[PDB]
Amino acid sequence: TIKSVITQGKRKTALATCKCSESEEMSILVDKVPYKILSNKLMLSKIKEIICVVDDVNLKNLSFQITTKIKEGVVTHKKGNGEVALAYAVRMAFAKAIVAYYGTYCDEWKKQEIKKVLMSFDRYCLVGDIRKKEPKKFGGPGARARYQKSYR
Amino acid sequence: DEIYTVKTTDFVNILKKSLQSNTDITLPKDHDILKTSTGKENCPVSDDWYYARMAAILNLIAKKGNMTVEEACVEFGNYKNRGRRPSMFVKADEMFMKSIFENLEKIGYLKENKLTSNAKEIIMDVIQSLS
Amino acid sequence: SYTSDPQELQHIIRIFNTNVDGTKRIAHALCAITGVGKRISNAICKRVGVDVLRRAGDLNSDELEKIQKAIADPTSVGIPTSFFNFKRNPVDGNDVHLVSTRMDAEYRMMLEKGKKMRHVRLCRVACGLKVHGQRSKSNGRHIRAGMVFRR
Amino acid sequence: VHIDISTTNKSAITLACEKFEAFAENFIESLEKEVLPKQVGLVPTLKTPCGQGTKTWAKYKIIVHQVRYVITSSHDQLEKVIQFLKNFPEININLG
Amino acid sequence: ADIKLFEKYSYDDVNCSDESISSYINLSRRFIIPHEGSRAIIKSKTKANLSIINRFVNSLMRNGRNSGKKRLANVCVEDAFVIINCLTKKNPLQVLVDAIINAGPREDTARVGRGGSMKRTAVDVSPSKRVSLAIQLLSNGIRSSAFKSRKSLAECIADELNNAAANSQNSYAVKKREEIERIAKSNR
Amino acid sequence: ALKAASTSKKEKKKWTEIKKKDEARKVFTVSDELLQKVEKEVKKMKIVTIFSLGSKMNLTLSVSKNLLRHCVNKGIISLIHKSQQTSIYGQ
Amino acid sequence: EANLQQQFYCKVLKTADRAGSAGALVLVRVELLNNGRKMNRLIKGSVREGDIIALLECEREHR
RNA sequence: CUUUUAUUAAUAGACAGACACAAUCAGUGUAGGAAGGAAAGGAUUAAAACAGGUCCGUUAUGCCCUCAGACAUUUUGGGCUGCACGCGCAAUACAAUAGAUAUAUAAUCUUUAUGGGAUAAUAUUUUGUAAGAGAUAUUUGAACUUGGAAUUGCUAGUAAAUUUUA
Ligand SMILES: [Mg+2]
Ligand SMILES: [Mg+2]
Ligand SMILES: [Mg+2]
Ligand SMILES: [Mg+2]
Ligand SMILES: [Mg+2]
Repeated sequence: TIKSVITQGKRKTALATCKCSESEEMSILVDKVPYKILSNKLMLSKIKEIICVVDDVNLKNLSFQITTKIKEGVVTHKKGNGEVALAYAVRMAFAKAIVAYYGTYCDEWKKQEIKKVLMSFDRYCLVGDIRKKEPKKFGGPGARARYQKSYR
Repeated sequence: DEIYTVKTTDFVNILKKSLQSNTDITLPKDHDILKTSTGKENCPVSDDWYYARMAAILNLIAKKGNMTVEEACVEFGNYKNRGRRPSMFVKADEMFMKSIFENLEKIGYLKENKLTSNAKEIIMDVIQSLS
Repeated sequence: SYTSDPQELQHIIRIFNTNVDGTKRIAHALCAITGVGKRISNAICKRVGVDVLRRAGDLNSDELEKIQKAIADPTSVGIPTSFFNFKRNPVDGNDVHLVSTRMDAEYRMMLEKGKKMRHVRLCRVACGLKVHGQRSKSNGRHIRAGMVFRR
Repeated sequence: VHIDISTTNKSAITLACEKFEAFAENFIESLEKEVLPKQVGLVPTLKTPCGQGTKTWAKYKIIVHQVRYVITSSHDQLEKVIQFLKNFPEININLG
Repeated sequence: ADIKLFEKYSYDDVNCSDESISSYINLSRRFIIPHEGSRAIIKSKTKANLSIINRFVNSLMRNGRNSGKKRLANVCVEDAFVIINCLTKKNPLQVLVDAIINAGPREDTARVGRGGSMKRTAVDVSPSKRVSLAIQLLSNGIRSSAFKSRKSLAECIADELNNAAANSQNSYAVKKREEIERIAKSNR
Repeated sequence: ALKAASTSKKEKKKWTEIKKKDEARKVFTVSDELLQKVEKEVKKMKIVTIFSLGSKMNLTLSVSKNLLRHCVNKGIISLIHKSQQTSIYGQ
Repeated sequence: EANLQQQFYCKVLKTADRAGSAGALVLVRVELLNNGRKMNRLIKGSVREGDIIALLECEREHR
């Protein structure tokens, strides 16, 4: 049968949902686009980070397909809105499916081997962040910014 | 739906020459000297834009399910200054895209909301032409 | 050998009794004259057919005569009437665009007729009060608020 | 037969559940439970009835809990339960 | 296959010649594009584990009209380093570490007192304070030389780091280090 | 009777030097000798850009763009890097 | 490269206390790596134990 | 009470727990963890004081004043917005780390006042019983090239910049 794992990794408002599947050619698809022709180079460079720290021999014959999302509530007609935030989401969720496939249908002693390498590389590639926008309080324009007062 | 496999700027750069050489389209009377919308400042610097925009709109209807006239104006909006106060978002002009929507139904590349089979075999030459 | 740049140019040109001059493009150098702005300067040259990216120092005198007729007679070359300043003017009733010497002489003549009629919106323009809905409490103290021209 | 529960406090909508789940599911027909997220009204208001002191604001609120049942049954099997399981503070508008 | 700088240069083949500064000089973090996303590295009392390339681009987005832009910083640093590579036939990272060392001030004075009777005393500088003072000097002469001139931002970065590393004294931060090392000497 | 301080509106006016004197003009046209001198010097120079040659031959930058474009139409130098900010001509 | 010959190499032992006009300077005990010595001197920036400090003059003293 | 990890969606999960730093109470450093030191941010809130503000919110009120072209109430126009001038809080700017155009890195232009938008004219038009009120086309295009003495806020997703509903 076709073995498939699906893992999610998310940020402040971004969502990522990869799917691993077994094919003879190593391929990575982001919105049905090959990754080598991506325009957002920051999204390309973070995937280029994980492709080199673990060997391409270990990632020999697998297929990954990646869909993105931004949660509702805000509407933006501007360009360049969700560039960095989505790139950290797909950097997180893609690294999840690698160790996911090696744990279920592969040998278990190889699973913790590459897991130690990336955790020595970055602990926060596999876990989400906590930092968000702090809410605004009254009496000022921002979170900690207070309005300028004057007495004379 | 293999339009994702190629870029966007090269898909327009080849297809716009044949969209000129078809010579089956009507054009507005003063499309050489006008603004594209009220949000824009000046006329475009390119000598041709009525054909290159028609190559650009064929990307979106091919990658999506259905494309109406109102959805076209929102993707080409502008952020213009209103003065000392901060800016505001405007939409594109509904009259220019109306003739653009009319020309492709006058040719026969699209019907009521989807595309025809005739424009599909045109695009399939183009993707193998670049690669 | 090399033709992307002209051999020699000229500096100062005399057109409609103003000194349009410089090694500027024909779109920017024609913006020196009042009555002609940056929208209408590009709009006239596309009808005459001279390219915008041509410096005005190198130009043929036969091309100059079309320029003198086009600005004088704008309805002949094929300009639509929406580009004019006096669209349906009160003094005449037909569409005409203003050029400097008739432009100032028409504007002040409109100001004199409001003095005899005592038009309260019009006479505040002459002394320099703000005719629109502005509030004059704490703004515009030393300045004047009439009609203003450069130099 | 879409039937809903709309309340103002949590404790009233809880005791109506285990009374209804034993009586309706185990006896005659099947059902579906569906809880909707809460809806909050916000009236930010200024505190003092004057414009003298330091200007402070207050936010008032009112919360509505929504739990809906989707049942398809025979005619009198649901309507006997309306007369039997009518609880005191809660509203239960039934749409047959 | 190892991580490279821009897939064109290498984090290796560079070395810090100064012994005192080499502890806080970091080379361990490798980035194809210098970007940080860890909460743990940020919230820390210590500043030893911070990438120098990450610290260098943060001195670019300086003024309030220009704050909040890392994309515009990453373009002009790429067009900078390619000119330094071909002109010198060196690793462009190698001229970078020689730029920090030479423009770094050695010792500075401290003013305690008030009025016409004011005591001046000459003290030394910690290596953590020497690095942070050196980066702030270099970005200032860049923003002065490229403010109202036809030099792009990519051009002014290149000849700044070449003149400061070569001790050619026509750069900005070497002239400013000249007087402050003189002031602390005569005050002693 | 602590402190009595008063200021005027005469202090808020700025003082500025009048003007800096005008500079002589650059050249905007190409000569036949200017055609020759750019091609011999560029073949010596490794990395060439727009501001570099106008700072040598006193040329404005608008006419220097075509002099770089005409040179790359010959097999002398080649554009080695291009972005939206700055293009780099090299060998 | 001529600025590299002026440095002398020395290692801090421990921190004593803070002293300054606003409490911005610190006093430290430092020994030379060339010869066995013990010096007390004020330094501006913040230090931890085990640092190596670059200094021009090695002969001046505190108190 | 809100956000965060999990899962039967209403329940778990953190305690300074662990090790080290000579005592109790503590404080600091490393390690595991979604979260480590009040987990992050709010809301509620002692005694007591001020001749602090509020009779122009009240069918809350004492005294005083006024009694039918009323010091009541209704209708039509004009005001609260005026113009020599001093002050406080704010929005755009003084430009290549930029502007116009665009396929948003296709390509091209401006290489110093094409930066900047006040003021004003002509023409089409929205709401309203009623426009010196809002919107559109073209033209006119001010000061302004980083600001004297002095002074306000700010320690992490904080300041700063750009967007977004009621
Ligand atoms: Mg009082
Ligand atoms: Mg009355
Ligand atoms: Mg009354
Ligand atoms: Mg505001
Ligand atoms: Mg402008």
